[PDB]
Amino acid sequence: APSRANTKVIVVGGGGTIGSSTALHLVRSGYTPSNVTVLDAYPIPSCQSAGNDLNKIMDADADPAADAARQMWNEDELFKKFFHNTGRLDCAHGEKDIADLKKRYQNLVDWGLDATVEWLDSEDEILKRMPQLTRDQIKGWKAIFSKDGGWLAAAKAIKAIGEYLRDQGVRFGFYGAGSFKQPLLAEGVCIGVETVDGTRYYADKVVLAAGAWSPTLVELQEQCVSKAWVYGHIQLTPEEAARYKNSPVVYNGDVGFFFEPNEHGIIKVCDEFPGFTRFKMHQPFGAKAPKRISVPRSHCKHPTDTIPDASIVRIRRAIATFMPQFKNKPLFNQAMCWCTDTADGHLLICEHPEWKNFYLATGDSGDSFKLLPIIGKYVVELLEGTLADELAHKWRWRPGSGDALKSRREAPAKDLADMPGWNHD
Ligand SMILES: *Cc1cc2c(cc1C)nc1c(=O)[nH]c(=O)nc-1n2C[C@H](O)[C@H](O)[C@H](O)COP(=O)(O)OP(=O)(O)OC[C@H]1O[C@@H](n2cnc3c(N)ncnc32)[C@H](O)[C@@H]1O
Repeated sequence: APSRANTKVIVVGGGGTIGSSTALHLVRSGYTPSNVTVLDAYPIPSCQSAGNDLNKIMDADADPAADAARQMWNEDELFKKFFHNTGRLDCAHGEKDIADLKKRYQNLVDWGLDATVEWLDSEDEILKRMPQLTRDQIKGWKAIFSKDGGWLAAAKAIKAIGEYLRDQGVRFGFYGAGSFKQPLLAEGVCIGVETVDGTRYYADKVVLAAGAWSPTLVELQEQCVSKAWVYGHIQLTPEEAARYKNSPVVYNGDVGFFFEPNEHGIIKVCDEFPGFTRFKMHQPFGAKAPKRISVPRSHCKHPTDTIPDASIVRIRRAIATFMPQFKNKPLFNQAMCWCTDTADGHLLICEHPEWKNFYLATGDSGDSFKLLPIIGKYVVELLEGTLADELAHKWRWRPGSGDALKSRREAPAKDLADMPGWNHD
């Protein structure tokens, strides 16, 4: 077995979140960069990566991995400039949701010494934090304001990792040269990969970090089920955008959520719902015949696609609620953004059970962008046999462990076949 410095690694989906983090940690840990090969369907930051976004939410999760990531977002010189510590305002209306919000302000006294949070008990209190909100729209609302957290400039952070890797001498292959087709196997050991154009790459270890594409590329036995979420954007004038500078992330689980305008004056608005599948017949490597599997419908591959009409209605309601003064702005650059759910919502980070030296690093479950800085550390630990037992178990190979179509969400995802308005072919 080669020394670390002579060990060759291929990261499939290295243009995305987990895959770029993995490449970075291989470099940071003392792998020789020219021994590391990033393969992606699209150049880093991949156009179709779920991390290719103006913004994501950084919450205040107590989990050890999330806390390790939060520290890096605050202190790591590669990542720090992309974390915007604006705070988050979580709003609720009606006795059911206000009951759950109250409960939750008590999970935080209990679980993680509060004082990093405020209860807001009236319209007046919320308006003091977020004065751009409309009083009559928030009649009867309560909120929790969390001081830590905020948002992450997601595309820029992956792009910064790519620039770092390029400058270190990491090898890249994109498009036909980067699109995984199959592993190369010799006597049950993975010795590299082949891409759709027939290019072969040989390495000691292969990481499959293909996000929502992972269950399309190899047979995962429904451990992961791929689903899309949706957003649109509105353009503010400089004067309008100035009013929202450093605004918290604003969220109401019955409505949706929105972010501070970017440096171009654009606000992204998002729905809140259990995701959409797009089932069709497909044959991953290792499947003996085609199967009905949820296969991403990639906005990058089909840039005339939008989102479902149902999704537009929901986003419009979010704008009518949160920003009634902007109800006439067109919602543009509507897109679907793919992730893959496990049954329990934990990652799938494990060696393949039959293909030695092939490792899965997926199962993102819609909440892993905030792990970008840290997650490749764990992947490297997996490759090196040093991953903590609890995590090796939590992230294990586990077909038959529950229905990922519902996962731990409120309902089984609906399918795009049944949701008109996104396909303009
Ligand atoms: C879609 C979404 C996700 C999301 C979010 C809102 C939306 C609409 N809000 C979040 C938030 O507020 N906070 C948070 O922490 N996360 C949030 N997310 C989730 C997050 O985006 C995802 O969990 C995470 O980014 C997933 O990362 P992963 O690395 O698993 O997936 P990826 O970034 O999409 O990268 C996969 C890459 O694989 C490449 N690919 C695909 N096919 C191939 C082949 N054949 N060969 C090689 N590479 C391939 C893709 O191109 C992509 O780069």
